[PDB]
Amino acid sequence: SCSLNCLMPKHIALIMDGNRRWAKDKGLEVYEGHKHIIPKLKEICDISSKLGIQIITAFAFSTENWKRSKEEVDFLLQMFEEIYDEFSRSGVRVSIIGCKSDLPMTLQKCIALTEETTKGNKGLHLVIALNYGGYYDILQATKSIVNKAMNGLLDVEDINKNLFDQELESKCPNPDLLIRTGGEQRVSNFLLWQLAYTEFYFTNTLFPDFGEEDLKEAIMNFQQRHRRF
Amino acid sequence: SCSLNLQKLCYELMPKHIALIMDGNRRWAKDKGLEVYEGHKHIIPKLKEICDISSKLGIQIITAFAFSTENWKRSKEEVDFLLQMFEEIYDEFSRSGVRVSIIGCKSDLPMTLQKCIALTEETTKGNKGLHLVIALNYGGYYDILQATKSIVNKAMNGLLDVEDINKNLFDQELESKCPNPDLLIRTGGEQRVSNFLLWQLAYTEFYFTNTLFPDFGEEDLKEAIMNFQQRHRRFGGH
Ligand SMILES: C=C(C)CCOP(=O)(O)OP(=O)(O)O
Ligand SMILES: CC(C)=CCSP(=O)(O)OP(=O)(O)O
Ligand SMILES: [Mg+2]
Ligand SMILES: [Mg+2]
Repeated sequence: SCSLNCLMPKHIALIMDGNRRWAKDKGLEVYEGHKHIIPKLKEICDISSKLGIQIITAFAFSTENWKRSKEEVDFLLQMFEEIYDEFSRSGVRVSIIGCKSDLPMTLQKCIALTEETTKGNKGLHLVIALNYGGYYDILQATKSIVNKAMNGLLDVEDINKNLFDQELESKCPNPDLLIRTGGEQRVSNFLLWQLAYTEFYFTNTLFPDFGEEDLKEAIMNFQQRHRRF
Repeated sequence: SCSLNLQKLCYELMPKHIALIMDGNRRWAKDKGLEVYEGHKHIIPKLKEICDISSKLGIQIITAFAFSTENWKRSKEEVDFLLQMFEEIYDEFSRSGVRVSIIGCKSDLPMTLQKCIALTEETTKGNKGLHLVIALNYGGYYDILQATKSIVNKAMNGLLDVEDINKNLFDQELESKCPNPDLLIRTGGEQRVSNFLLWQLAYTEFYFTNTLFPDFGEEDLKEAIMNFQQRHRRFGGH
């Protein structure tokens, strides 16, 4: 029984793609590219904070990236501990979404500490999606709703867009604009439910080259789209 | 509790499944100086032509976005024009070798539209050719929510456990099922998905064109397919 008849973007979703190709093209080891991820992201938060943007959700590690080599996966998961150094004494408030229990317990602790030391910052809110996927987010929300029903807390007739939204890890307000660096035109199992009405902007610029002028261009393209539609 | 480390993706030089957002009909009629709904009167024939072109190329499924949850907010004279025009699906396809199904909330439509849809499905259910799925009163939120309700009702009746809830279970309860679209084509200039497929597009390749849908023909479709053929799909690995 169905029946069908949340100028400057508030929330930006960021897919931080193209770091290996950047390094290989410069004659560098692949890992040199990955070392630019956290510092560039910090730089983008400072630029965005000054433009009036309020939320950034950034894709750092997907649930499919476990298919890469053991060497590359081990390097990346060790490298993400620098989140604490780069952000713990900044003006940014930091959260992580994703399945934290699959990560090394040392990373779990840096994450827990980064969230703790920055929780009171009133500026920009940076959400880092680490071991995250849209399938995972929808499935964990479904399991939560199933447990509430089995405990007598809701009826099937109470399941609606609002209820489901409150069980997801990324909630309303959803991204107004998605920026994906690195040339590819696909969402790669990022924020599936949350991107239903988001504007998609794809640039060929590789993530370690994405700078203030490139961000400004994406925002101008976004403002042009709204005069039109 | 969660665990995503150890190991299920429904994707394939030729896309097996193409999703299609048909946009730009009213702008088309204005430039051509015709009545506001004449662009809409081209949807179904153009759709039949696209199925014919695609079937020759080797494409197996087309899912076409005909009427969203948000199109209920268009003017009620424009809503009636469309829903009565969709009744022409029967003349166009019941002849063909095309198999036709409709996804979406069918119980909210005119009973005349409900019977016409049932009759088209039954008549073509045996056809062996390309599978055309028409999303009518559909949306991505709707599909995920109705799948969730069906999973809750099973858990409440002891037919499954919370630990059985995984991507393949969810896949089997959604109205748009595996295999998912390899390529999405959106005509009409916009670069977004507007609550069409959500779950199904996780690794779909996107192709956006400014061409308005009534101008979208054989050469444009082959342009979209050649563009898709140049892409490199990595699915998170290397
Ligand atoms: C954390 C991120 C940015 C995941 C998406 O990038 P990928 O490189 O894994 O996406 P594909 O090109 O394989 O689809
Ligand atoms: C998946 C992560 C950690 C970053 C996205 S960039 P990458 O490693 O996928 O590099 P390429 O896209 O292969 O150039
Ligand atoms: Mg990549
Ligand atoms: Mg339109």
